[PDB]
Amino acid sequence: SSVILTNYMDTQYYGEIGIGTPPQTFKVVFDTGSSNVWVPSSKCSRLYTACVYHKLFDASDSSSYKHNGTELTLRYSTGTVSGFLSQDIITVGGITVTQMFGEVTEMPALPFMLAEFDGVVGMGFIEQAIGRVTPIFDNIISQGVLKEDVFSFYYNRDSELGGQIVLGGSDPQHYEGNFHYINLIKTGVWQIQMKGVSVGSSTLLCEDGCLALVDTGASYISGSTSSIEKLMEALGAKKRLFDYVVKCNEGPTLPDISFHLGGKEYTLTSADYVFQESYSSKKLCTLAIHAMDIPPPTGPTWALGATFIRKFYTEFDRRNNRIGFALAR
Repeated sequence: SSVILTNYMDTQYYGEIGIGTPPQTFKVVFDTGSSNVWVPSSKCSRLYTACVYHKLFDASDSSSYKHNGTELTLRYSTGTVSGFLSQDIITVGGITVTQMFGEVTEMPALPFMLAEFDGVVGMGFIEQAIGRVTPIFDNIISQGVLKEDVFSFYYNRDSELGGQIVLGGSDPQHYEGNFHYINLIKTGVWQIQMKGVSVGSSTLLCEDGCLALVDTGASYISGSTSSIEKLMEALGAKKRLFDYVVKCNEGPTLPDISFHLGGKEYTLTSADYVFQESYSSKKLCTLAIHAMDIPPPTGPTWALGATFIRKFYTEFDRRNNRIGFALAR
């Protein structure tokens, strides 16, 4: 089964899922960095403008709904949501599964007023599921329909499909060459060992080794504040409140950035990490690489998001606990 994704500004990739009977439609980001499912709730006070601007799940309109009500809070790197647990049928790419999810009643305007999507579908492991709720992919596997215990991600460029998720396999139509796998450092987290990060002609980063969270929910490639300081200083980039910019005219002159994973060099060109909105030296162009300190036990860690995925088709193998990369097509 495949899920078609919409690409919004190269920063938000989302697909649609159906919840309840009759189905209530929601736009959601599929995030390998988290393990819970949540959508805005009809029970969210309208004083939360984000809720006024998003699809709200209404339990009183679903004959398949099953009450639970256990309170829960989901804390992401850029924001927090809170609400309670509910159970209902969810349709994903044609597949129907009974799932426990969060009905969010507290959704901060910043950052949610800026979210094109309504909610999130955690594709992570149960180990990191808040409230220990069984993850949707685990619930799908338990059905015994998928030919393989794996899911794949394809994120296209902004274009004028925005992307695609394949449940139970991969789509040869979106990658070339063959996959190269890196075993997970530990089950329960889609994090792999990274052997080094080179900027141009000087592998001055992640010397001695470091961690890499393969995060489909992260818009950018991220690293600790220290690491990014060195990387950016090397690029001649100036820091701002929530990102780094470079004068547009020099964007194309920026050096390649390579990530050493599993004995393979995954290389990105400046065209791959710079939002080349123009070539004026009188304008600032943002870079799709940010500083992000991810707390323990997962972090400190680098995070490989959309910026990386766009270039490399990614397969998440639950059966062999590893991740495979291939040149996106």
